[PDB]
Amino acid sequence: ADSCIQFTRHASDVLLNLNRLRSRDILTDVVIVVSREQFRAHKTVLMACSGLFYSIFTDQLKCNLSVINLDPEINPEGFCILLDFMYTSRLNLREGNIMAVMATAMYLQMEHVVDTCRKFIKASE
Amino acid sequence: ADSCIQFTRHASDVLLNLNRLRSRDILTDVVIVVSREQFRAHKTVLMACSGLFYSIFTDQLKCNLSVINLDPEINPEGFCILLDFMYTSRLNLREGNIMAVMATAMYLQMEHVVDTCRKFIKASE
Amino acid sequence: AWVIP
Amino acid sequence: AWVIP
Ligand SMILES: CCNc1c(C)c(=O)n(C)c2ccc(Nc3ccnc(Cl)c3C#N)cc12
Ligand SMILES: CCNc1c(C)c(=O)n(C)c2ccc(Nc3ccnc(Cl)c3C#N)cc12
Ligand SMILES: [Cl-]
Ligand SMILES: [Cl-]
Repeated sequence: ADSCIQFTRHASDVLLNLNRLRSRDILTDVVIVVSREQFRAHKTVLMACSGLFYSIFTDQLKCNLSVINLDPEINPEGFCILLDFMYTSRLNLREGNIMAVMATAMYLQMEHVVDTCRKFIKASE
Repeated sequence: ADSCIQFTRHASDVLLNLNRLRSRDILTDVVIVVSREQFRAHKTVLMACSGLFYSIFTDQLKCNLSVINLDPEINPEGFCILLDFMYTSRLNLREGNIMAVMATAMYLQMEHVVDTCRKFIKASE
Repeated sequence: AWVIP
Repeated sequence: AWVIP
């Protein structure tokens, strides 16, 4: 209906609680493996944030996997930074990690992150 | 880190995608039964929005149930309105549904919704 | 909070 | 969008 009222902080409060569930390992249903590192997460949050995970978990066979192995070129710290961004809206972008974050965001199909990485790199040229 | 940048629309965009997954029945993992009506949802979104579902799905036995039956006094339309609010931040509050929405929000432990229902009722007294 | 969206 | 939170 068009007569709805809206609670401004709702989406942010939901994301905060999803991050609290992730921190406590509650109802996490997939482990993402990035070389030697493992990251537990919720498939729905991954799909909601990434074109790659949206494609993976809508596949009729991959939707049922409990472990997903990423390409060995993917940097675990870059993945960790992006996983934290998925669950908090905050991206820890630094001179020392920007190339890895951008490469990981291109692989994960997270265009908005790729765009801000490109802008930050271009400003330092 | 304290040097993060933030994408303002991220939380809202995540919630929009969770609602699209719900509409398409993708990765839904529980059916909530409210008298004769059934509602498919994601357990993590329910927990992130409701004190009752947070308690239910953190219980070591109930976390594994695929069906949850609500109290027979709960109005299905009231539940539907609140489930839509969980997934969109929009509450379809109307003169004809406010008492049922408020009763359902009290049962679901959604205080912010209870508070706005009380304010709207008080304004019409 | 609440607003008219 | 991006901002300093
Ligand atoms: C199909 C477009 N790829 C994406 C790109 C290219 C992208 O940059 N981002 C950030 C994205 C985020 C979420 C999603 N996920 C969804 C997009 C559309 N619809 C649904 Cl249900 C989901 C989910 N879950 C996709 C992308
Ligand atoms: C414990 C406080 N009850 C709640 C009340 C009374 C309430 O009014 N609301 C809206 C709520 C929303 C989410 C949640 N869910 C969480 C609250 C705190 N921590 C986590 Cl991990 C979750 C999740 N998932 C609880 C409540
Ligand atoms: Cl597997
Ligand atoms: Cl069951």
